[PDB]
This record gives sequence, C-alpha cells and structure tokens, in this order.
Amino acid sequence: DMYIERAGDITWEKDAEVTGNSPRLDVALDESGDFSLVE
Amino acid sequence: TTDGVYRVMTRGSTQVGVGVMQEGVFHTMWHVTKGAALRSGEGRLDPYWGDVKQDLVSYCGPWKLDAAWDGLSEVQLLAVPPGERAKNIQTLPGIFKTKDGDIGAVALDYPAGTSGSPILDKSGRVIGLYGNGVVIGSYVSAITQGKR
Repeated sequence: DMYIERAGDITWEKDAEVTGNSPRLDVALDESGDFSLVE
Repeated sequence: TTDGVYRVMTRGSTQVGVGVMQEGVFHTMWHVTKGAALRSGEGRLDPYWGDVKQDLVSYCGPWKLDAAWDGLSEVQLLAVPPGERAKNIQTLPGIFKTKDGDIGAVALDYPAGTSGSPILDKSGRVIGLYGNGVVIGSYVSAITQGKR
C-alpha cells in the first residue's frame, strides 16, 4: 500500500533558515539515471 | 487532487518520498515509487509518464512543471521530512557541469524520505525535485526538472 498525504502549500517562506554551500562539480549521467563524478 | 506538496507513504507506515500536485498531476522521482500506483484517500493514481534516466514520474497526466533555475538567485527546498512539518530551507545552488549543459545542484543532505521534495524559485514556482545526486561524504542533489 503506497499512498499520499497532503503536507502543505507550495510557497516561498521569507523567514526560512539558510544554509549549504554551492559546489561546482563535473559530473556524468549514465543510462540508469546515476550521476558520477568526472575528472 | 488539491495543489500542494504531499508525503509518499508505504505500509506500521514509513515515508519513502515526497511529491508535487499541480494542475491535477502528481509529480515525484522515479526511484521513490518505481512507477507503482498510488492511493489518495479512496482514489487511485496511475502512472502516466516516467523515465529512469531523468529519475522522474508523473501520475494522472503529463509532467506540468517547467520553471528553471536562473543560475544566479537563491532558491528554497520545500523539504517534507519524515515525522515533521513541511519546512523551507534557503540556499544558493552550485552547479553540475555535464557534457549536455549545466544543472543547478543543492548541497543539502536530508533523509531519503525527503526525496521528491520541490525546489522553488522566488516566485514560488517549482524549478525541480530533490533527491538524485552525487557524493563529494556530503551529498549534493541535482535540481531535477522534467519537460512540459
């Protein structure tokens, strides 16, 4: 039994926590949908 | 059928993912449901389009989300974590550089059951879904968007 339940509206929130960095990465995407790093 | 963000549950119950209802179509990542039918109350949602390489699937109609990261602005992950209320996390995306062009990427590492959570631009439009990515031990998610 896979089922869904509403959890909220899709909205931007002005007072959201802010975190995370912004890496620039070379990647490849294979037939299975898997990303891998490339050098 | 109401527009919004939804938990994807399986049966005790476990949250396996998240998705977006928009314009009567439910959008999530292929690896969350593997294309299985979904229950919604007394109703049933059947898969309509899916693609393993994009890791995306839509139910009840074709993929509707088409906004894209602008490459410059901060975005918000509308995370729906297992056992917790929906919560916005703001971030500046990095970039996946691929031979077919650049994809925005968010360096946020949340539980597997948040896969399918929408990433939003400042206008509130869904620019992609969270949960297919790479490890650099820190996970980085592509901002995965389909085609409308």
